Amino acid sequence: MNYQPTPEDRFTFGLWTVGWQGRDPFGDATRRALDPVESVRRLAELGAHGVTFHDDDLIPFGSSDSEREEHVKRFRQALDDTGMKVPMATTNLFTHPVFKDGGFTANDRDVRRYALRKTIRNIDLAVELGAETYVAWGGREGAESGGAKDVRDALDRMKEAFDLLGEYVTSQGYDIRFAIEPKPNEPRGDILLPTVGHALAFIERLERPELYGVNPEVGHEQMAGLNFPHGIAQALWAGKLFHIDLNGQNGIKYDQDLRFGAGDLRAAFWLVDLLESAGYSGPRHFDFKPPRTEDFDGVWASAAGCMRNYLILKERAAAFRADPEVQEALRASRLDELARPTAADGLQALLDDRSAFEEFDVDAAAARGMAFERLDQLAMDHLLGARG
Amino acid sequence: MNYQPTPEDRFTFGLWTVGWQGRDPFGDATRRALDPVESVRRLAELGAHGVTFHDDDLIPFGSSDSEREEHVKRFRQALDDTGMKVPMATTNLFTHPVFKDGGFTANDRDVRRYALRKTIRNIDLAVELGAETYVAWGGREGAESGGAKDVRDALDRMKEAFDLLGEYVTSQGYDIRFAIEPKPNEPRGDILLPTVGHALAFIERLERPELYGVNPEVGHEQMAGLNFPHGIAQALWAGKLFHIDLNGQNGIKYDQDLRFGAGDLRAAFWLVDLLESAGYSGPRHFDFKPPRTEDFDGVWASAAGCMRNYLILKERAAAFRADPEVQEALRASRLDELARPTAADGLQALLDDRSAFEEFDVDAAAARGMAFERLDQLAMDHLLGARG
Amino acid sequence: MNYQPTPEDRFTFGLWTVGWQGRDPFGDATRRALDPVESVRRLAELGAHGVTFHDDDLIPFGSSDSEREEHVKRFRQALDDTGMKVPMATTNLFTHPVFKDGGFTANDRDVRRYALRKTIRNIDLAVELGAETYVAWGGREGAESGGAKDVRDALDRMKEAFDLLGEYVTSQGYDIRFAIEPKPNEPRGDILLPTVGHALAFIERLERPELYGVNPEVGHEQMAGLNFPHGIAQALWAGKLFHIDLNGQNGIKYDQDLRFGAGDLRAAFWLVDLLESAGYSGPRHFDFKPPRTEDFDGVWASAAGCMRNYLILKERAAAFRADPEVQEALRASRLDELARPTAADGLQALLDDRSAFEEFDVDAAAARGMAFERLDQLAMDHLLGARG
Amino acid sequence: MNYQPTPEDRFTFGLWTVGWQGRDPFGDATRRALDPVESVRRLAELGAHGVTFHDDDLIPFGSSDSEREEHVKRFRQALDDTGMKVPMATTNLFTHPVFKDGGFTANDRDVRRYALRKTIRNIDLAVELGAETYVAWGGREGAESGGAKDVRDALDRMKEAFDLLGEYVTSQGYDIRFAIEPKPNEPRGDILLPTVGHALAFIERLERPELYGVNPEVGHEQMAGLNFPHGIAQALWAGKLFHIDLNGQNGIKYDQDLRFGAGDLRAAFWLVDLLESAGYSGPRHFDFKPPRTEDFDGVWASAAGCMRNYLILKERAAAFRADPEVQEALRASRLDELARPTAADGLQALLDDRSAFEEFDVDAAAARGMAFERLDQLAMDHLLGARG
Ligand SMILES: OC[C@@H](O)[C@H](O)[C@@H](O)CO
Ligand SMILES: OC[C@@H](O)[C@H](O)[C@@H](O)CO
Ligand SMILES: OC[C@@H](O)[C@H](O)[C@@H](O)CO
Ligand SMILES: OC[C@@H](O)[C@H](O)[C@@H](O)CO
Ligand SMILES: [Mg+2]
Ligand SMILES: [Mg+2]
Ligand SMILES: [Mg+2]
Ligand SMILES: [Mg+2]
Ligand SMILES: [Mg+2]
Ligand SMILES: [Mg+2]
Ligand SMILES: [Mg+2]
Ligand SMILES: [Mg+2]
Repeated sequence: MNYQPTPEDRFTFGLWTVGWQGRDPFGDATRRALDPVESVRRLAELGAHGVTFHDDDLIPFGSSDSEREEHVKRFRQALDDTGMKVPMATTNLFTHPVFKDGGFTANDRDVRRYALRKTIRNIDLAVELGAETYVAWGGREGAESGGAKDVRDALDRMKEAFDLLGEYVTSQGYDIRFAIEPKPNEPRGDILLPTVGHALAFIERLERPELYGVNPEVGHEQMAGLNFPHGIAQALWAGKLFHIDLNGQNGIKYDQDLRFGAGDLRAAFWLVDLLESAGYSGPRHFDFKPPRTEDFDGVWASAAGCMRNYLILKERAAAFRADPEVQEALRASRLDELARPTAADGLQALLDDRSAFEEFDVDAAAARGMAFERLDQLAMDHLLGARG
Repeated sequence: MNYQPTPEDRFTFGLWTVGWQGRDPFGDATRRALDPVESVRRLAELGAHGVTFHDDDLIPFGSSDSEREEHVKRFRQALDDTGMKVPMATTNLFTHPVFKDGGFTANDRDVRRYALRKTIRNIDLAVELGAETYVAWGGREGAESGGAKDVRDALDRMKEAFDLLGEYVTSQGYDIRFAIEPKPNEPRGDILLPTVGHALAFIERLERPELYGVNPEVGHEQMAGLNFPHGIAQALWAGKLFHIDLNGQNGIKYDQDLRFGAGDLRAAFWLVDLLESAGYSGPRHFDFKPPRTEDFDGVWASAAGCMRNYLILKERAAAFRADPEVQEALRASRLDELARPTAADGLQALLDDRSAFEEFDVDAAAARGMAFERLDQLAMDHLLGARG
Repeated sequence: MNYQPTPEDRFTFGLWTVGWQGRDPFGDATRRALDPVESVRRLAELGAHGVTFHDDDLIPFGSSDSEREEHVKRFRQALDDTGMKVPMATTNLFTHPVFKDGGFTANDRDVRRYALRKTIRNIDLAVELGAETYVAWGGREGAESGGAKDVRDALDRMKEAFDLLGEYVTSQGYDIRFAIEPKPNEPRGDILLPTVGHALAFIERLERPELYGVNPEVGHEQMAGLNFPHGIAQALWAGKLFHIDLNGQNGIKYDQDLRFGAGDLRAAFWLVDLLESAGYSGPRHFDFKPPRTEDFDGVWASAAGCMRNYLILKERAAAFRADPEVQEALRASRLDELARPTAADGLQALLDDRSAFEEFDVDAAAARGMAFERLDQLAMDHLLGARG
Repeated sequence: MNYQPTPEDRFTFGLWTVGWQGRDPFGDATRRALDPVESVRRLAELGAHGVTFHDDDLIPFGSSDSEREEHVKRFRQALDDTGMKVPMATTNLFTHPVFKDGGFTANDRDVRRYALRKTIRNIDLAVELGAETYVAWGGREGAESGGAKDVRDALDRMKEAFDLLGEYVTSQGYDIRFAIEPKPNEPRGDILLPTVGHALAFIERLERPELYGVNPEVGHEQMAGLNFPHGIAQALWAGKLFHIDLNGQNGIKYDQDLRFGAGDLRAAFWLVDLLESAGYSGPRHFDFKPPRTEDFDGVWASAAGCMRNYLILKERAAAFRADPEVQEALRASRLDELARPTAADGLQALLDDRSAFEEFDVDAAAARGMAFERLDQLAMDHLLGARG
């Protein structure tokens, strides 16, 4: 009937999301800045579980150690007052002009050293605040032109950076894991580690791969026209889905950061189905921007709608999977056979099995329908709640 | 002045490329079939090093063991007559209706067993013909709808298939490596292992990863709007570029398979620069389709142009890298600094280095220009041969 | 509760849709051909209003005048037996190799003359069968390369063709209008008149513009990443929406021709809302392809689902527009003000109105929220039937 | 050999291009603001013909009539000192928060009235400064969500606005024409009049269509994956190319505004070929952004490169068209036949011509090759200056 979030639903929001002032490449801010304390409060009242932050969202850049301390304690007090948690944190290595060519892979060596020190400083803070995941979105790592960046050297520098962060964390005894967030472009012409697959592959080259996973974002993979639930299944299959950023995107264009549920709705349905089915237990984090058309009432409406749409899709996906008619259609489409080993009998028995080749009736096989269209219309009926 | 290929340039072509009859989703064949023997001949005269094949290009489907033998010997004779080599081969697991839901990840278990046997049969043949690389393009592995395919189960099946192929090859003592060819879509709505990064990550989960690399294709990565030279640098960095398919593509749309050099020309320039710089020593294979507007004279013209454009770009990229003014611009943009370790002095010295944070002049750093636009115009002048 | 189509709903299907055999650029047919008579029958039983055809779907190419006549009479008999209508027809100017460079804008003048005669022949037939709309999809009008086609000369040839067709129709006294179907690419690299807007503009240059409108297709505009309901509003605004092709498409890639409702579901919702609101009274034609994974049972399931999804969306859009809370949100977002003239008082009164500039409070204006996010979540709740 | 621009080449630049400070959606300004007077100067020294402006680039928003006057006279003095012209001007209706939902089609009626008054004020100024073209880019006219904007009502409002501007200009006796600049998205989710074709069609509905043309932009049409030279040929064919914005774009993604020549290089070649061939005589205006990686030396380098690349492409396109071998290839591909009327003999003679149908040899026609691949490689050789 209705769909109210509880903190048990693990919904979390970045300070920068509801706090986005509405500045875009062609326009000035349309909303005033939000005090972090005020956001914690408002989010708590909406049913959220926690918030996340960039170092610079919380502690304004160039802050004295003194001012730093005051900012953290007011924040901490808001968290104690509301019961809100801080499950993830990250570093802003993209806004300040010093990062115009990147942080960890900037051509200037002194900038790469500064980016590491800025990062290390905020990992200590995140650990204090209790975060369990440290996200890294290398927004400025990339190029607008081919000669500007040797990508093998840049990958060496990127691995060097993450390996040093891993050494730091292990030597401190910290219980925190890293999650690399890929994005194919924007604000660089091309960004390094453009998709979930590139980040997964990169991780396997690190000195301690087990400390690193991915933080995929709905809109990022869709900016490359990729199927996000598929990319998430691959990350789940690799054991690397450490966090996830949820939002909406209408296709291949600039990253819109629409509220979750907006953009590609069927994709959202299949994503919720997979997360709930796979038992994903991390935060459901919304990395989104209330449109600049909105005032603050529209900001909290947008934030509420993220949660609402997740909870509606979860109910429709559970209804779909629990429907006996759907379970029969799944067997009719042979999903059960997909889950069985192709050749548990082993290579030699396969080579020896004439039914697998010499005597296989390929024409009868080809004639069998997969029945996928009836299955997909049942999924559609369930999503629309039209199961007459 | 001019640009004639020699077999030393390692240019190779699939039988299916120049042999494409011009059938597309809206139209009938516009050219008659080509005899493989005739293609070997014509390609040899154009300066090509070798050819490649799908099992079904060479031996028509459903061929008796008898007919099989005759097809192979005529082919072999053409190769002896011309000096042409066969460096790579692959399996057609996409054309026959039995593969409509996939080969290795078809939901029907008996189809997956047949796909493995069909593959194993052609690996023996490729080894006989001397191929060093066996390519696998899983064109039908994927879905048009979310419920049709559990992607974790499909990845299990895909790993199972490649692991069995690796066991086969090792138990036979064969000297051949596999190269997985990613593609994001077409002819399935979404294909599994959609990009070079997804294939790289997948490989690391196989039982013997060292037997497997990638075969990226220019147009495939551009169908996801990705930067192909970047994806190739990542594959080179991982030690996994085992083969490469060259062609041209105009952006995000159906896969056009234009001749190499057509489509995104600057991308082609940066790709040739990287392959020649990195010392890539594999075949330069053209996987392309002469447009259906063409007769056979236009087919060989198209094939010649692939080679011609590679050789022109190689000369311009070598001229660019050898130009002292470009080498100065590279230092001005700090490419040399990119190649130096960020922190060879180690974590503790970095943490102890006040010049990396406490005393770093971020405002002076931010003010330094990267000089990338002057570097890129030198690259452009060289490509256009306008170095006045 | 449930959603059965009646012939009053004006649902129509091309013979080529349910009759698609499953041939794609990488694969053989997976279904046997369908007899047109059988399709008419099956569609009638599903609740369809009528069917459409290319000349070549009905009368196989190169048919004697004799065979032609027999094909038409069996068809006609099926229509009499079922009550099915034929509201639209079109010409196949894309499949035969003679059309490889186009029909009306082929470089060869004799091919352009043949394309006109082939077209004229089928207009007489369509008129006999009672069609009210003749569609023209110039699938082969275009180029893969810049020098192959002078586009100003091609536009001259295209206008020449349509002007001659208009002269023909007027001199025969026929009551039929033409509808130009744009598509941005596929099967040519770029097709002429790539979007609804280009076709609208072209029409205004014809000798009798009033005889011509557009036949936009859902998937075609989405292949250019465009908003289809917006393009349809522009066509409605121009008085030119003469027919519409419905299907589903997942973003910018090859044209998938998914059943209607699949692909971008929210877009489908906003399209149905606009058609029903604007009083569009033409056929709701499905130009789609049952996936090649399917057997014939899946074909009719796919066809039924097209109708079902339209009828479900129509109910949700009517519920949305009839909801008093939505009507209040529309006024809160000032949709009512959008419909009022900006300056009914005229230019001089506007120039004289100090409240429009000298004394306009721009800061108070900027501060007003548009309230669009709350409106969009009401639309979402209605679509999902979650109006608790 | 080398390629120096002269003011006779009609190269022009917006104040906002070289003056872009480097603010993007994720980052702060990296360059200090430029004084307009300084830009005029620097551009003059580079060989530019003139500059253009938004009202707000020249006169800071909220300026007293007094300050206004001083800004204009310093500007005017710079123009007198350098000989620079001001051929085009436009209005900023996108930056100030008051325009967050649009200018001419904002839902708030008072905002639409203010947008017209702001525009009228700057047309008087542009006319004083001698501009011949007034550009209108409706950057904020559009929506992020379907219910936010009734597009038929918005088109009514947009027509109302342009009709009032036309009445104003005619009643003042001003010699100035308007040029509508389409863009498919960014910064709105979808923008109204998304492509050259939609703007062309819209214009035909205005009260005095002859006062309005288009200002297409390279990167804008490529953001929809469209062929820009094709769109320009259609605009030329309609007599509506009144101005053009040149830059570079790498495919379908955020609008990059790269210098001209960057992005799709072959497209740039075919565009220059068409403009020079068609005798386009308007300004060659660069609407581009020097990358934020650059300091001011890189800004002027980027600006110089725009001009340089145009002049190099113009030389290669003229060489291509003047090459007797290319003129023979054009006849071999039947470009000459494309330019001949299909049926100058008229409808009745066509219907009576048995050679056009009854006796047309379709099989011999189909067999003729179009020879486009050889033609395209000649175009490629010329572009690369490899005409051995
Ligand atoms: O595209 C922007 C990215 O989504 C960031 O918001 C990261 O999630 C956090 O730095
Ligand atoms: O898109 C098609 C693929 O490129 C294939 O040609 C593989 O390279 C070989 O099966
Ligand atoms: O993309 C193919 C087109 O949609 C055609 O089906 C036309 O509608 C009819 O020729
Ligand atoms: O995408 C931004 C547009 O190109 C503008 O620069 C217009 O040309 C001028 O307002
Ligand atoms: Mg984002
Ligand atoms: Mg994110
Ligand atoms: Mg391909
Ligand atoms: Mg290939
Ligand atoms: Mg289609
Ligand atoms: Mg259609
Ligand atoms: Mg732009
Ligand atoms: Mg512009």
